[PDB]
Amino acid sequence: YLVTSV
Amino acid sequence: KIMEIKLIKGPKGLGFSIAGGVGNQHIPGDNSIYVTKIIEGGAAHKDGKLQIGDKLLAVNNVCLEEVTHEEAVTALKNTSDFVYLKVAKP
Amino acid sequence: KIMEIKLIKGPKGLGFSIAGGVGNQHIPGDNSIYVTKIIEGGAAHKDGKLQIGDKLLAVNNVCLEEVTHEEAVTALKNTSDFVYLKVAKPTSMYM
Amino acid sequence: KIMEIKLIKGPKGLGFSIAGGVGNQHIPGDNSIYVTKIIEGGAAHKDGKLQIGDKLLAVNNVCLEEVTHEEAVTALKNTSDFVYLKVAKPTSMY
Amino acid sequence: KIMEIKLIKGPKGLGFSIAGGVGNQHIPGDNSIYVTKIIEGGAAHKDGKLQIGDKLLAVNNVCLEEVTHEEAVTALKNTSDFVYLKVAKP
Amino acid sequence: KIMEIKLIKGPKGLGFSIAGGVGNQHIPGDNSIYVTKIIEGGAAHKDGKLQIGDKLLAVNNVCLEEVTHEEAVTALKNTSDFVYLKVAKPTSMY
Repeated sequence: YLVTSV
Repeated sequence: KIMEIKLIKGPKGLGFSIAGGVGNQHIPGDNSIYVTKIIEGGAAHKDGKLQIGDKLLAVNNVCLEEVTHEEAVTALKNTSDFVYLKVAKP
Repeated sequence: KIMEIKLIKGPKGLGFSIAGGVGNQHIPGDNSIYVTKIIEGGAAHKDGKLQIGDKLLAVNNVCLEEVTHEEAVTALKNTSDFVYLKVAKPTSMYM
Repeated sequence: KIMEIKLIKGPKGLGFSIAGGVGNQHIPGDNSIYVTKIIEGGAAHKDGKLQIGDKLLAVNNVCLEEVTHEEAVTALKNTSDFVYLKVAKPTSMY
Repeated sequence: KIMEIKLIKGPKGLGFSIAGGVGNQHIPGDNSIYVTKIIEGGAAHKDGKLQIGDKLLAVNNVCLEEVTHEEAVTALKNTSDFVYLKVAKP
Repeated sequence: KIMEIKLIKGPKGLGFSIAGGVGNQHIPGDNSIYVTKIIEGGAAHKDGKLQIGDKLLAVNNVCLEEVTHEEAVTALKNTSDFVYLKVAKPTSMY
């Protein structure tokens, strides 16, 4: 949601 | 100084989150891409080397210095399962 | 050796998954397209010839050697129901 | 099945490869012209609509059905800068 | 490239499948007749010389270069018990 | 039946042992390469997927079906840091 996860 | 971290991407990805980039500084004055989370149960967690606060310098020969957030995300997702990360520890 | 497989799509397509491509190596130092998954009850499965780990050489005579992953997906999807797969098969030197 | 694609020709041209043609059958029994590669950066790529596997029926009112490969290559090379491509997309039952 | 295969038709016939021909190209640009399958038990199999991928040049010196599929099938089935096959090996 | 495994080689290598091959049958009438040991704490072990009795089918794009023991060893030691293996999983303890 706020985190950008790879 | 620099550390090499090799990872096999899982079905869920590498298992970490990032912040930073040109136009999106994580630290005032600094365009670098930083690891902000290591995901519970993920490939980065299982391997154990990558840690929150690590600066990403490169992924698979793609430079991650002075790139936008979007470029970094795109470079990190459009890789094969064989992931080589170059990383600077605080 | 090259094996030719003729598939007729079911309701869920050809019933397999692929990996590989230029920029997306499934095997180190190799850009080729590989079958990674064959779905139970789907067309590939029922035909019986295709296997996990098979290198795809062409689909309907479109060469899958040195292409991107996106090109390979399109070449497989953008087809009629009758699909001709060319697949590489390993053979014995005898020794 | 049928779609119409409008292209402005690039300095590199339309940016795609074709196979097929009478005596050069891309699929057994089929003389049609097929798209086999979209070249990165080119006119067809930038537009985004043309796909590998697309059958070409016409370019600017010049018919590409039941022609040789060489004819198709000439008809495509010899267009003005504004190009209308009539194409057929393969369809399924589902 | 060229070898001769002499066969004696079985009760099941010659026991191989063919593709190709003018208007039905097995390989783009190529009109030739190709063997696509050798049936187990059959005469071609028992003899052993014919292989998937062989190009049929003639049957009983009936020329199979530049013919239709149907003409190739007709030629093959109109043979007697004794068959002379002219083939090219890739 | 068939499994694909991707490993990162350790300081000590892949961390498994093999037997079999043409001229060196692990099982009478069978020339295949078999995994006979998983080294504790090694790369294969940490990954978890490779197991004793697995038939080796390929290392990277080197086919290991119907090769000699010497060819399999060479091909396994011939790897860099990232390694692909293709295996057939046994159906019986036997």
